[PDB]
Amino acid sequence: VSLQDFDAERIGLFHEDIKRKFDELKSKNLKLDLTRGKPSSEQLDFADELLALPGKGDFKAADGTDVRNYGGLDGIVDIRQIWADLLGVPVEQVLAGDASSLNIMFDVISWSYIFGNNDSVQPWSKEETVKWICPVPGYDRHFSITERFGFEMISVPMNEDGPDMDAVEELVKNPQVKGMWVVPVFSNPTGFTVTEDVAKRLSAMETAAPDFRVVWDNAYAVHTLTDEFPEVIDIVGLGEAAGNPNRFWAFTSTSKITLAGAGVSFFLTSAENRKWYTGHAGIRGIGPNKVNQLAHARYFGDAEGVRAVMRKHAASLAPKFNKVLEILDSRLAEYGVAQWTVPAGGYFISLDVVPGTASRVAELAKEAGIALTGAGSSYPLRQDPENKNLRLAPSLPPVEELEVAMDGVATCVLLAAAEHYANH
Amino acid sequence: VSLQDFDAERIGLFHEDIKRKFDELKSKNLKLDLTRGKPSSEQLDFADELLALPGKGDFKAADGTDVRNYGGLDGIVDIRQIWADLLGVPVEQVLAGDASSLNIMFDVISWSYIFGNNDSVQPWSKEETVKWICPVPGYDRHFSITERFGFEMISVPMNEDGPDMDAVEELVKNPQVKGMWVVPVFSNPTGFTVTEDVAKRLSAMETAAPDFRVVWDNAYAVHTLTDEFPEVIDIVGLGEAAGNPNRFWAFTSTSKITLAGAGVSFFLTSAENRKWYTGHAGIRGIGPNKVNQLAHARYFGDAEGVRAVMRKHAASLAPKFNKVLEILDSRLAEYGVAQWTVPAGGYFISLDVVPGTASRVAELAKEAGIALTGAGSSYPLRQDPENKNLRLAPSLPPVEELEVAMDGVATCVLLAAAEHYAN
Ligand SMILES: Cc1ncc(COP(=O)(O)O)c(CN[C@@H](CCC(=O)O)C(=O)O)c1O
Ligand SMILES: Cc1ncc(COP(=O)(O)O)c(CN)c1O
Ligand SMILES: O=C(O)CCC(=O)C(=O)O
Repeated sequence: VSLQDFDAERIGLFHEDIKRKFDELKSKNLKLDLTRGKPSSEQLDFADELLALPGKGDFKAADGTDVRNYGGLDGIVDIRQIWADLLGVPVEQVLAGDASSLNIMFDVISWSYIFGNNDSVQPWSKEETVKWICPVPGYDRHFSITERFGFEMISVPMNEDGPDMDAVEELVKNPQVKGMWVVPVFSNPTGFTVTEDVAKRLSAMETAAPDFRVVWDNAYAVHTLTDEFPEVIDIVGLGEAAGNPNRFWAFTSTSKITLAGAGVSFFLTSAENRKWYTGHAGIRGIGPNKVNQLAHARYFGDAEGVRAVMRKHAASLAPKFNKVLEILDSRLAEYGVAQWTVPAGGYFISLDVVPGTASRVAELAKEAGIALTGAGSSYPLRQDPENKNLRLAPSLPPVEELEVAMDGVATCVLLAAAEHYANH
Repeated sequence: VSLQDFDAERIGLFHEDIKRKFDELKSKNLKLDLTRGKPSSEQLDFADELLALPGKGDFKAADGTDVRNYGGLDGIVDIRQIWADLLGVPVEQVLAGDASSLNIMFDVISWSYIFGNNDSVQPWSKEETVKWICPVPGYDRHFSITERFGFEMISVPMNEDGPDMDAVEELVKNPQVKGMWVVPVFSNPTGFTVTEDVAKRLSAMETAAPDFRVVWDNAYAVHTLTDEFPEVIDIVGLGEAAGNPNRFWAFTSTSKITLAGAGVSFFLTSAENRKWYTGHAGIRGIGPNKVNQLAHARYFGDAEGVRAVMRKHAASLAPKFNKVLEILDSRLAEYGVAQWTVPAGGYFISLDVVPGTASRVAELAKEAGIALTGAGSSYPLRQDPENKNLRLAPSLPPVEELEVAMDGVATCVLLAAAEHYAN
């Protein structure tokens, strides 16, 4: 019997039962935080050597470029080739920038707004209405960019195999629709991964805008919790094979590989998109930081060296995800109140509670000293129309803290659920 | 006697002889380049240690920030404080970014275009026309930004004490005029420096646009050729004192101090302007590279450490400028065909040849295997109305290459001048 099927008296009694547990939780005086989607100090210690790279006297890229001096908008060959080898794409596809792929995403959108992109009839700023497809739950920092530009964000469901392509294929037939966000591997926060079939559909679909763009933000391209590395779909190639070569603006970075905020970002896109991008980037400045790129190339040495680092991250993160999953199972399984993802990579667990109660869960957790990301944080304009979803970030705290925190979260889920069904 | 005073016969003899020298110059099959203000490899060697910084286990800013992890839009206190001490301004003024100050200049203009700035009634995108004041000769990369945005660029002279303030103060009465570029110390390329009097005028002037900005791009703030450091006007403080606190967007960087393209940039501006900037920069991302900032703070230690580095730069650069000047003096002075700047600092010499002949000089030089910046490159849209100015960049080549290259340039100046007078 799930809580929702409890009779009026049994849910009342269940409410009194669980409230006693919530009282016990508050008497612990906790100060715990499950909101930080960032690496732990242990993980950051793995790249300690990179703080001393590339090192005295070592300042030449593989083509002879003196990385210490001005020039070159594309990034250095050394790091571009490593990433090409890692991702299994031609090196010509890869541009290496500064430490933020979000910076590049914002820029390409900004420039499409000001100038148009290379396929634009006119700049997006001339449009009365720009719409933008948002698979949900999704990444708040993506949705913030499109909200700051005033684009009308239209949500679609992020499914186990990727965005709902029936919904996307329909929405792109509207010429107001200029692009979409996706995190295609271990998606933030669902953990879901775009299948080959879904990528093919994104690559082959017809769009009403001539200048429509998919942001394929492959932020977790190698970020497994297991021994297996996920498939890297060559999405730019698929777009090329389908006759839509310019469709995909693809990104990734080293921010959760080396140093979070001081890594290297990558922008993978078609020949014509790269010329457009570097033509605008060359007015914005002289080019990206080559020294940090050489440092990175030296640290990894080759693509296998990147995978070796990713196995260390996996070994550090796995027990944290396992604790969270173990607690959710032991406390909530019998009650039918919640569903949670079981991800095999990435940085998050996505928790759906009773619809109408997510904001109350986070409020109760706060009263109990446990910080949860707010209700709607994974939705455009922070509006989850079912008030059900919560994002859990296991990476930073030690396992002992995750145990305590999640035990409390689970009590909060139950109490909120008991309040909700008792109020019917 | 100047070349213009030679009679037909004498200028014909001079022309044949300089033409022969030019032919002899081309026969050398040179491949030399005076176009880019890049530090030499000798200069870059000075920061060899920075390639190993901040070093293993050293990753906390002075306020405890772990520089290896996300967050913080302002840059770390360690580097901000050193720059504040260096420039003699309150640390609160200083924001520290990534490796390019141009990126930030681009960004603040693009955001003013898109969103408006904090003093704007509406985005500049909604204006029929945006005008922008450009002191000349000036910096090509500044002008390129405002060209790319469609802004109509209005030239004013860059004089020895700064921009022509009689002209600026008149132009700013037009509300279409939204801002201005300046390089205020050892200016690119004139070497000229804004005086306190001119700075005060810029701070007090009345503008018709409510959201007018001066870009005060102090790229050469400490970049002495003589070991005497120039005055650092606290320009943000002067705008605040005049009652126009938001007027100045000030910049500098370490690109010609440490590593060119892998240094640290700074943005100095008012409290309201910083809040506006970081508001937008926080949507563009999570914030700048804190590790490189700590590396820089470790490398310099303090303001005196920055000044020690600058003295090393001066020792490397000054004989290159001196050689250029010696060649200009010995080849050109007697002929009255050219004028050039004699800078106390910065990265360039500004050369004015016979009006109507600069593009010819650059074409002759290119035929001879010597790359010069094109005619008009220090002017908006590359339009020098007198076709007289050329910029020379002594920093990159060794003195031996400078000597060969500049002897060649002088022969080009003289041939172009001889052709002009003979026609
Ligand atoms: C006035 C000025 N401001 C900024 C810069 C560069 O600032 P950064 O963006 O912080 O590095 C400069 C320098 N210009 C040189 C660069 C050489 C190159 O080949 O790229 C030039 O173009 O010659 C100046 O002058
Ligand atoms: C999907 C996604 N994309 C981009 C980023 C940030 O990338 P960067 O640090 O290179 O800006 C993050 C950080 N969590 C993320 O989850
Ligand atoms: O920790 C931060 O400042 C934001 C990090 C973030 O967006 C993420 O890693 O998902």
